[PDB]
Amino acid sequence: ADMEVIELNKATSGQSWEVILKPPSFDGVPERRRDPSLEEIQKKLEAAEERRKYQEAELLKHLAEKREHEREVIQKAIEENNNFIKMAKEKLAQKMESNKENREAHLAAMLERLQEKDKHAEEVRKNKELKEEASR
Amino acid sequence: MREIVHIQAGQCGNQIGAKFWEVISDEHGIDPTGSYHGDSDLQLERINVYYNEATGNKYVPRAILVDLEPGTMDSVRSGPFGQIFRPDNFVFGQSGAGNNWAKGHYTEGAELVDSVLDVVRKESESCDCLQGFQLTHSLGGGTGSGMGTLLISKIREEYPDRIMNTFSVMPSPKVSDTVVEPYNATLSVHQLVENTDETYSIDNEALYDICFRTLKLTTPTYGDLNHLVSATMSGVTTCLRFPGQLNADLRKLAVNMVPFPRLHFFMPGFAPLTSRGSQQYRALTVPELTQQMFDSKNMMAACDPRHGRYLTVATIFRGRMSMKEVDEQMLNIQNKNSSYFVEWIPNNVKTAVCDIPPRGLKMSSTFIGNSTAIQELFKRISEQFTAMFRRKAFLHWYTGEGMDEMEFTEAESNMNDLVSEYQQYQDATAD
Amino acid sequence: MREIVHIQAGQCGNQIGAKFWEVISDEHGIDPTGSYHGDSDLQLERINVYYNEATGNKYVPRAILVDLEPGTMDSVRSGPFGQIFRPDNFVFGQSGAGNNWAKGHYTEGAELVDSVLDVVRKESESCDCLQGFQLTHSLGGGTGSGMGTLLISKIREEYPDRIMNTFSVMPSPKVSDTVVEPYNATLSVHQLVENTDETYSIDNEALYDICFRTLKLTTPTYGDLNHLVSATMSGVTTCLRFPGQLNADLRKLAVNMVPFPRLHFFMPGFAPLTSRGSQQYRALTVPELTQQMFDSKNMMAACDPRHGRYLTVATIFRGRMSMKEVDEQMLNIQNKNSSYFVEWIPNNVKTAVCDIPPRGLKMSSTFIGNSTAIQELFKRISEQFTAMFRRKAFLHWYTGEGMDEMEFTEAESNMNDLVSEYQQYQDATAD
Amino acid sequence: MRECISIHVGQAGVQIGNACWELYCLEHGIQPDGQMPSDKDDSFNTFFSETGAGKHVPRAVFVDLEPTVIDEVRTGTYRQLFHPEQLITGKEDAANNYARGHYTIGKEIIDLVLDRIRKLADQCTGLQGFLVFHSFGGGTGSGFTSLLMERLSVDYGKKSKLEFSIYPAPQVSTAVVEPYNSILTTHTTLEHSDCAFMVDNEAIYDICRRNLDIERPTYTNLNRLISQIVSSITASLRFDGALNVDLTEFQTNLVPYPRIHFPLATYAPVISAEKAYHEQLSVAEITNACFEPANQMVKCDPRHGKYMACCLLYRGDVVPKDVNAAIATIKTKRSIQFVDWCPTGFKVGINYQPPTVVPGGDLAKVQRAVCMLSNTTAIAEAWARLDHKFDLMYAKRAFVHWYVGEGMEEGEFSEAREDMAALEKDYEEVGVD
Amino acid sequence: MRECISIHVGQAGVQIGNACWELYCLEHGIQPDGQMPDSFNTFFSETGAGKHVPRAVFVDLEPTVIDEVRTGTYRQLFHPEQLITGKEDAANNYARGHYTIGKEIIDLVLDRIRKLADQCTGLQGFLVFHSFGGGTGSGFTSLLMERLSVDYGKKSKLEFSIYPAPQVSTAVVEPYNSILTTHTTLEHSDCAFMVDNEAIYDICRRNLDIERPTYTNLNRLISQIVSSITASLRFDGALNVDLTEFQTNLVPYPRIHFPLATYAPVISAEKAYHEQLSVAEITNACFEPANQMVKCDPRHGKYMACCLLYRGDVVPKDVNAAIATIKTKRSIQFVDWCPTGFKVGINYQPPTVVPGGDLAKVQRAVCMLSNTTAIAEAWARLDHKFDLMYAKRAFVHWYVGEGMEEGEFSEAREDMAALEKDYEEVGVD
Ligand SMILES: Nc1nc2c(ncn2[C@@H]2O[C@H](COP(=O)(O)OP(=O)(O)OP(=O)(O)O)[C@@H](O)[C@H]2O)c(=O)[nH]1
Ligand SMILES: Nc1nc2c(ncn2[C@@H]2O[C@H](COP(=O)(O)OP(=O)(O)OP(=O)(O)O)[C@@H](O)[C@H]2O)c(=O)[nH]1
Ligand SMILES: Nc1nc2c(ncn2[C@@H]2O[C@H](COP(=O)(O)OP(=O)(O)O)[C@@H](O)[C@H]2O)c(=O)[nH]1
Ligand SMILES: Nc1nc2c(ncn2[C@@H]2O[C@H](COP(=O)(O)OP(=O)(O)O)[C@@H](O)[C@H]2O)c(=O)[nH]1
Ligand SMILES: [Mg+2]
Ligand SMILES: [Mg+2]
Repeated sequence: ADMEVIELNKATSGQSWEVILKPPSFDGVPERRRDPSLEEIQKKLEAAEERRKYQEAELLKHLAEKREHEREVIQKAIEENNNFIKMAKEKLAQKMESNKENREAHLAAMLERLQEKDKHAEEVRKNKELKEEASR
Repeated sequence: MREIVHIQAGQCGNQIGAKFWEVISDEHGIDPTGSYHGDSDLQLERINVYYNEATGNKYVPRAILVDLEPGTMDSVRSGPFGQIFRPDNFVFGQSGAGNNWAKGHYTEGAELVDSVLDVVRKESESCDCLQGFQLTHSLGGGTGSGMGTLLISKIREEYPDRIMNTFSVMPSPKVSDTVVEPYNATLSVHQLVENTDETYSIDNEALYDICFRTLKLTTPTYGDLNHLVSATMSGVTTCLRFPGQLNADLRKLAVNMVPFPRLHFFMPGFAPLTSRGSQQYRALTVPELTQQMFDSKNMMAACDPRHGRYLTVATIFRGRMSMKEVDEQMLNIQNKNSSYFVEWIPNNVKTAVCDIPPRGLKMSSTFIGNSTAIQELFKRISEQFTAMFRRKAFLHWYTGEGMDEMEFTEAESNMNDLVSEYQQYQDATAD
Repeated sequence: MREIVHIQAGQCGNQIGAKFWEVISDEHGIDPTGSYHGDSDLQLERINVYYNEATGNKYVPRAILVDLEPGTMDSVRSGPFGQIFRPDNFVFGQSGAGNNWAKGHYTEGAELVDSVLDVVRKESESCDCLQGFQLTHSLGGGTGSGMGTLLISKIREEYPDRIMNTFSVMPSPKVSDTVVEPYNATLSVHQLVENTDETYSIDNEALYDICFRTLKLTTPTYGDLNHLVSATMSGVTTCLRFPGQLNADLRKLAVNMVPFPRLHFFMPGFAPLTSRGSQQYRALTVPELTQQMFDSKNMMAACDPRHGRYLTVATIFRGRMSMKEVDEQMLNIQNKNSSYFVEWIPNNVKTAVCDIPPRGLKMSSTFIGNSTAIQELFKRISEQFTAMFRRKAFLHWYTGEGMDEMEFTEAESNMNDLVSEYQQYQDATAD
Repeated sequence: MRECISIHVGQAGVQIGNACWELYCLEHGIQPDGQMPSDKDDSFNTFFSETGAGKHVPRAVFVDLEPTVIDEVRTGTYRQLFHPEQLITGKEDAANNYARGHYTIGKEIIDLVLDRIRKLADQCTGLQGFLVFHSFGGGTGSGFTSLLMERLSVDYGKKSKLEFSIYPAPQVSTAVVEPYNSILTTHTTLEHSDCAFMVDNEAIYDICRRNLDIERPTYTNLNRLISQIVSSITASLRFDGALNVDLTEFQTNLVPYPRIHFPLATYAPVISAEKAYHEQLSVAEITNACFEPANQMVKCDPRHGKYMACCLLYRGDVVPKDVNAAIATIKTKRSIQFVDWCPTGFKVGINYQPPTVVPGGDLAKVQRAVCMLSNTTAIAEAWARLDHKFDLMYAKRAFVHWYVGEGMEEGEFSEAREDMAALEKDYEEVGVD
Repeated sequence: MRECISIHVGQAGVQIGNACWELYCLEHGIQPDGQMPDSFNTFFSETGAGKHVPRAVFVDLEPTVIDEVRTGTYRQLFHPEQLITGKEDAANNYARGHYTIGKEIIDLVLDRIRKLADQCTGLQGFLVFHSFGGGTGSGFTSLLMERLSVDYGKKSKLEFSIYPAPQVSTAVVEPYNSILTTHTTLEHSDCAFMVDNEAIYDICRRNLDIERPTYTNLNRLISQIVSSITASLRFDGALNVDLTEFQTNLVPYPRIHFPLATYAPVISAEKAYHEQLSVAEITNACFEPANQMVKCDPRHGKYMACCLLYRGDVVPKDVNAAIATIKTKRSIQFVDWCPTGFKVGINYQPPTVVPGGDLAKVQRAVCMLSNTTAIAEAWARLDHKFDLMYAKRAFVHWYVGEGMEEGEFSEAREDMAALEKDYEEVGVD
C-alpha cells in the first residue's frame, strides 16, 4: 500500500524510474588490482610451452632408445649367425684332420707289418743258405 | 582436422581394409572407378577425410596397402573395389614374416618399413590438416602384428602430435592361422599400450561366437567374420565421415573416450546382427536398438560388459528415427543399468544420430565402449601366452631373430599391469 | 668298383681256376676264342668285372696263372677254354714246391714272385676302378698254399686299399696228397687270418663226402670234387657278375658279411647237388631250395651249421621264380630256426634273385654263411697238426728251408685263438 | 558515439552472434548487404560503423580456431554485412581442451585477434567496451576466451567487458570434460569480467520444448531464443533508451560486488508462432512471468536466495501506471527477499521499440515483452552443480593428462577449484542477515 | 624370388628326385626337354631360349644311378654340371661317405650349389633328399649339411629322409649309418620329414594291391607326398605355406624337428568309383595309422603341431568343419602348452598321376604333417638295433679302418638317448 517512485531518465525511445517497496532494513551502502601484466602473461604462456616441448622431447628420447634396441637385436642375430659359422668351421676341420691322422696311422701300421714279413723272409732265406751248400 | 591416412598391413589387415573401402565407397556414392554417382550432398561434405580428389573428377582412397608377401596385394587388386586404390600406394615385400612377430618387427619388416614410410609421407605432406592415422591389422600374425607395430612406432616418431588409431584383430583358437598367435598378440599389445591413442579391439573369438551361436552358422568363414567387421568399421567411422557435432574428429573422440592414457582399448558393439546371406528381415525399434548396449552377444570383443563398468560410451544411431525417442531410450538404459557406469565420470555416454543408414539396414546402432570388462580379453591372451611360455615352446624362432626372453617377460608384465589398471578403476568408488 | 684281378696258384688253384673260367664264360656267352656269341644283354652289363675288352671283339680273362711246375699249366692251355687266357699271363717255374709250404713261401716261391707281380701290376694299372683280388689255391700243398699266401702279402703291400678275397681249399685225409697237409694248412690259415678280407672255405672233406655219400661215386676223382667247386664259385660270384642291389661288389659283400676282422671264413653251401654231365628230369622248388641250402649235406665246408650260429648269411637264388615266394620262404626259415642265427645282429640274412640260372639247372640256390660252426673245420686241422707237431714229425722238411719251430707254434696258437673267438660269439647272448 | 565492440569466440559464440546480428539488422532496418533506407535514430551507430559506400558494418570480431563455422558466415546470407578481416579462423581446433585453446593453439592467433580489435577501437570516438560471447564447454570458448580477456585488460585497462556465457547442459553437450573447461575459464576470467550473463543450455532447451512445442530443439532454436534476451539487454545501448544506457551502468545497477557479477535473466513472453488466436498478454501477466523459475535463463531457485539488485526492462506498448500496479500486486503475494544492505525495489526501463522476431521463426510477434535482470545469490546453485561434476572426475584425475600434455600444470586445476569454492563461500556470506 | 634348392644324395635321394621332378614337370606342363607350350619359378630357372631347368643338384659317389638320368627321358631337363658323380661308392659305410670318399667331391658339390644360389634373388633354403642307410645318403649328407652351415649359416635346411626297412634293406650296418648321420646332422637341420620304407611298402601292398613293391612303386608314392609339401611353394593357392611357415608351425624346439607325414587318399588305379571322398573323410584318414609315412602309434603320443596341406577341389569351409570335428575327438590328444596346433594349406591343382602308374586320379587329396611324440618309437627301434650290434662292437672295425673312433659311436648314441628323453619330457604336462 506504500511504494516510492523516483524518476530517473526520459529519452526519445524510452523512460526509466526507480520503485522502492521497502528502504534497506540496514543502512550504510555495501557494508580489481592485478592489473595484470603482459610480462607475467608471456612468462606463464612460455613456461607452459616449455613443459609441452620438454615432454614431446622425452617421448622422442624414448622412441630413439627403441630405435637403438632395434639395431642391437639385428646386430645380435648377425653375431649369433657368424659364431655359428665359426664354430661349425672349426669343429669340422678338427674332425677332418683327426680322421686323416687316424686313417694314415692305420695304413702305416699295416704296411709296417707287411714290411716286417719281408725282413723275416730274407732272414729265413739266410738260414736255408747256411743249411744248404754247407755239408749239402 | 581433415585428412586421415589409412594403413592396411598383412593378410587380415588387407582383407578387412578392402572390405571397409568397399562399404564406405557405397555409402559415399563412389563406384569402383573412383567417380561419384550418389544422390546426396551429405555423402560429399566430408569426403576429404578418407578420399583425395584426383586430377579432374574421381575420388581415390588415402590408403596405403602393406604386406611382406605379394599374394594378398594381388587378391585386393582383383577384388570388387581393387582398381580404386592408388597403384603407387601398394607396398609389398617378397618374403613373408613366416607368422613370426620378430621377423615382421625386426628383420623382414624393418627392410620394407622405409618404403612404406615414403608412401605415408607423400600422402601426409599433401594434407591441409592431418588428423592422423588409422591402421587395420591382426595381432596374431607376423606382418600385421610385428611390422604393423613397427610402423606405428616409426609413424609416432615422425608425427608425434597426430592421433594414432587402430583396428586390431585379436586371435582366437576357434579361428587360427598359426600356433604362435598368443606370442605375436602379447608382443603387439605391449606396443599398442605404449604407442596408440585409440584401439578398437576386434576379437575373432567374439566374431566366431556371433556367427556360430546367433547367426546360426555352423562353420563360419573369414567372409562371415569380415561382414561383422565391415559393419563395425562403417559404424565407428560414421562421425568422422559425415557432418555432426559429436566425436567429429580423431582427437575429439580420444578426449571424450580416454580418461587415462593406457586405457584406450575400445569394446565395439553393433545392432542388428546379420549374415551375408541373411538379407531381408525388417524390424528393430529404438528401444530394441538401445537394449543391445548391455548385450554381451552384440560385442565385437569377447567380454561381457556386465562383468565390468563403462568409463565412457559413444553410441551412434543410423537411419530415419526420432532423436526424442533415442535420447530418452538412452537415458532409460543408463538409469536402469547405473551399476555398469562409473559414477565418477558424469554424463559419460554420448549419442549421435546420422540420417544415412548402412546398406541393407533401414535402422542400426553402433556402440563404442571403454569398459573395464575388456580386461577379460587381455586375461584370455595372457593365459594362452603363459601356457606356451612356461615351457618356452616355439621360443627359438624369436630368439633366432635376435630377441631376448626378457622382451617376452616385459610384454606380458605390461599386459598384466593393464589388466590390474582396469581392475583398479572397476573397483573405484566416488563416493 | 669294376675290375677284379684273378690269381690261380699251384695244381689245385689252376684246376679249379680253369673250371671257374670255363663255367662263367658259358654264362656270359663267351666261346673258347674270346668272342661273345650270347644274347640277354645282362651277360655283358658287368663283363668288365672279370674280362678285359681285347681290341677287336674279343674278351680276355683278367687272370694270372701261377705254378712252380709247368705240368698243370700245360694241362690248362690244352684244356677246354685254355686258349682264352692271355699267353703273357702264364707265369711258371721248373722246380716245384714238393708239397712243402716253406718252399712255396720262402724258397722257390720267393724266386718266381717278382715275375708274377710284374704280370699283376700290368693288369691292375689297366683298371679304371679296381675292386681287388681273387685267389684260388689249396692250403695242403706247397705252391698254392705257401706261394699263394706270399702273393697275398706282396699284393697287400702294393694295393693296401683293395679287397683281398680267396677260394681256399682245405685238405682232408680222405683225398690226401701228403702227411704234411696239416702243417701247410695251419701255416696258411695264419696268413689268411691276418691278410685276407674274405675267404671261402672249400673243404675237400666235405666235397668227398658229397661225392661218396650223396652222388654215390665209390671212388671220387678231382674232376668230381671240382664240379662242386665250380658250381659254388659260379654261385658266390653271381652278385659280382650281374646287375643287382645286394653284395654287388667285393667291399659291400665284406661290410655285410664280416662283423669282426678275423672272422672272415665263409661256409659256402649249394643246392641242388649234381654229378658231372648228369641232367636232370626234376628241378627243385623254392621251398626245397631254402631248406636244402641250410642243411649240412649241402655245405662245401665239413661243418654242421646246426652245431653253431650264423653271424651273417648271403643267399642267392638263380632261375625264373617268384620273389614273393623266395622272401616268404626265407623269412620262415629264420623264424623256424631262430636259434641258429645270432640275435645281436638284426636282419643278418640278405637275399638276391638272378634270372639267369647256371647251365644244366632250371633253378638253384647258393648260400654264403659266416657261421660259428666253421670252428669244426679249424679244430679238425688243429687236431691233425698237433698229432704231428707233438712228435716234431717232418719238421726238418721246414727247418731245412730256413724256418724256425716258433713259426709253427705261432701259426698253431693263432688258429686256436680263432677257434676260441668263434666259440665266444657262438655263446654270446643279446640281453 | 558510445561504441560497443562484440567478440564472438568458438562455435557457440559465433553461432549466437549470427542470431544476434540477424536480429539487430532486423530491428534497425539494415538489409543483409549492409544497406539501410535513410529516414529521420541514431544510437544504432554504437553497434554499426558506416563505410564510404553507405553500408552499415557491425562493430564485431568473429573468432574460431577452426574455419567450418565462420566459413558458413563468409558464404551465407550476411556475407556482405561483415568485412573478411573481422572473420578470423585458424586451422585446427582446441579439441574440447581448455589447455589447447589457452596455451597451445590460442598463442598462435592471439596477436592477430588483438590487432583486429585495435583496428575496430581506433574507429571509436568513445569506446564503452566489449561484449564477449562464448561457451564454457569448448576448448576455444573456454581456453581462447580467458586468453583474450587477460590481454584486453592489459590493452584497455579500465574499459568495461561484459560476457554472454553458454553454461553446459548434458542434453546438447559434446564433451565429458565440459565441467573442467567451465571451472578453468571461470577462474581465469573472474577478475577480468565486469558483468556476465550466463545462459544455461538446459533452461533454453526446456523453454523451447515447453513454450515453443519443439520436440527436439536444435542450435538454431536455442540461438534465436538466446538472441531475444541479448536484444533486450542491448536495446538501450542501440536505441535512445533511459536505463542501462552505457556498459558502466550494468555494473552500477546490477553488480554491487566485483566477484558477484553474474545476473539472472528472466524473459517473458515466449509464445509459439503457430499457436492460434491469442492474446494479448498484459503488463501484469508478463511481470508475473518474471517471478516464475520456468522463464529463467539459468536453472536455480531464487526462493532459496536473496536479491541484491533487480532491473525490469520492458519493450513495446507498455505504460508506467501498468508497471507500478503490477509490481504492487506481486509484493503482496510474494516475499521478493532482498539482502539487508539493499532496498527492496526495482530500477525500471521501458524501451518503446517493439519486440522483433525473425520472419519464419518459432517465436510469435508480441506487443509487449520484458526481461528481468536480477543479481540473486541463488545463481550459486549453478556453480555448485558444475563444481560437483568437476570434483567427481578430479578426485580420480580423469582426463587430466589431456591438459597436462598441453603444458598446463595439475596445480592449475586445484587453483581454479579453490577460486570456485571462494566464489561459493562469497555467495553464502553475501546473504546472511 | 622365393627360390628353393633341392639336393639329391645317394641312390635313394637321386631315385626319389627322378620321381619328384617327373611329377613336377607333369604338374607344371614342362616337357622332358625343359620347354613349355608364375610360382613354379621357385623350383625351375629359365634360360634365354625359354627352357625351364630344375633348381637342383644330384649327387652320388658312384655313377650308375645318375648315369640313368644322363641317358634317360629327362636328360636335357638338367644341365650336365648339376649331375655330379664320383667313381667309387661309400660301400654302405658312413665313414667312407663322410671322410674317405666324400672329401674328394665335396668342394665340387659346394661350388655347384654356390652357382645355383647365385641365380636366386630370394633363396628360402635347401631341401635335402637322402636315405639313412647307405654310406652316401648317411655319410655324404652329414658332410654336405655341415659345409652348408658354414657357407650359408642359418639359412633354412629341410630333409626328406628314408628311414630303413629290412624288407628292402641292402646292408646290415644301416642302423649304425642311421644313428651316425642323425647325430651329425641334428644341429644343422631345421626340419626333417622321415619316410619309413616299411610304411610305404605296406601302403603299396594294402592300398595298391602290389604283391612285391619295387623302388619305382615306393618312389612314385613318396613323390606324391613330397609334391604336396612343395605344392604350396610351387603354386599360388587358396592358402599358402612357405619354408619359413613350415618351420615355425611344425617345430616347437630345435631338436624336436621330425614331423609325421600322412597322406590320403591312396587308391589303386583299378576299381571304382572309390566315391570321391569328402574333405571330412580324407581329413579323418590322416589321424588313422595305416596312411602314415612312419610306423608308430599317435594314440600313445601327443600332438604338438598339425599342418594340413589340401590339394584339388577343396574349400576353406569344408576344411574348418573337418578340423572342428578333430578338435572334438578326445582320442586325438594335444599337449598342454599348445592352445591350438593347426596350420592349413590349400592348392587348386588336383594330384596329378604319372601316366601308367599305380595311383588312381582323385578330385581331392591331403597331406598332414604332424609333430607327434609317437615318432620317438621309430628312434627307439633304430636305437635298439644299434645297441644289439654295438654291445659286441660288430662291424665297428669297418668305420675305425676309415679313421673313425669308437668315441663317435658313443657320442652319437648318447645324443639319440637325449633325443628319446627330449620326446618324453616334452609330452608331460
Ligand atoms: N546455445 C548454443 N550452445 C552451443 C552452440 N554450439 C555449441 N554450443 C555449446 O557449447 C559447448 C561446445 O563448445 P563449442 O563452442 O562448440 O566449442 P568451441 O568454442 O568451438 O571450442 P573447440 O571446438 O573445442 O575448439 C557445448 O556445451 C555446446 O552445447 C550453439 O550454437 N548454441
Ligand atoms: N624309398 C627308396 N629307398 C631306397 C631307394 N634306393 C635305396 N633306398 C634305401 O636306402 C638304403 C640304401 O642306401 P642307398 O641310398 O641305396 O645307398 P647310397 O646313399 O647310394 O650310399 P652307398 O651306395 O653306400 O655309396 C636302404 O634302406 C634302401 O632300401 C629308392 O629308390 N627308394
Ligand atoms: N577377422 C579376420 N581375421 C583374420 C583374417 N585373416 C587372417 N585373420 C586372423 O589373423 C591372424 C593371422 O594374421 P595374418 O594377417 O594372416 O598374418 P600376417 O599376414 O603376417 O599379418 C589369425 O588370428 C587369423 O585368424 C580375416 O580376413 N578376417
Ligand atoms: N678240390 C681239389 N683239390 C685238389 C686238387 N688238386 C689238388 N688238390 C688238393 O690240394 C692239396 C695239394 O695241393 P696242390 O695244389 O696239389 O699242391 P701245389 O700245386 O704245391 O699248390 C691236397 O689237399 C689235394 O687234395 C683239385 O683239382 N681239386
Ligand atoms: Mg569448435
Ligand atoms: Mg649307392
